[PDB]
Amino acid sequence: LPTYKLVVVGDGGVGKSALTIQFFQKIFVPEYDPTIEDSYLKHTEIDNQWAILDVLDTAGQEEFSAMREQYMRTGDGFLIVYSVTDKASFEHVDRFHQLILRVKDRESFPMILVANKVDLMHLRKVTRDQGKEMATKYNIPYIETSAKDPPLNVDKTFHDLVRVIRQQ
Ligand SMILES: Nc1nc2c(ncn2[C@@H]2O[C@H](COP(=O)(O)OP(=O)(O)NP(=O)(O)O)[C@@H](O)[C@H]2O)c(=O)[nH]1
Ligand SMILES: [Mg+2]
Repeated sequence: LPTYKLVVVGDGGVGKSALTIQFFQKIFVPEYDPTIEDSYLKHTEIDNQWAILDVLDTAGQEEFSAMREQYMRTGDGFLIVYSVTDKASFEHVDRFHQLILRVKDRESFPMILVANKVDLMHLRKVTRDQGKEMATKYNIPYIETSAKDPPLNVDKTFHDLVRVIRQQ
């Protein structure tokens, strides 16, 4: 019974924990801020095939973390998340991409570029074409999400990484 180790990375504040908790626990809690990384594990059915999804919500803190390096090293696919209301997080997407391809020592590896917080329409600084242009440049899928209820593409984001892994 296959296990897909997934890693969520991206700048501080982009929604990594929000997206993750929305996926597993089906909730949005504005006040929830975990300082340290959490992992999560659930059976899940993607296109009629069950899998265990084993997901790390990375915490981007400066200190060394044993768990985090394990997941980075053994991970099957990454979600690279930025926030559409934080232009810096989008500029810093290159850091993450580059980081993932070194740890893995590969030319490509299963990733999705995740443009989050698209409910905050009046604060949107990164446009849809900008994000798609950048997806294209790395040749990886682009998806827009919102962890907030009712969420958008949160389930699809996770299943789509699995899909990417599977059909690779
Ligand atoms: N409206 C809206 N708020 C969101 C969305 N995703 C996250 N937020 C909010 O934005 C803030 C930062 O969320 P958080 O999930 O902790 O970000 P993070 O990526 O885990 N940052 P860190 O690296 O510090 O853990 C929180 O207030 C959270 O409620 C979203 O899609 N829409
Ligand atoms: Mg977090």
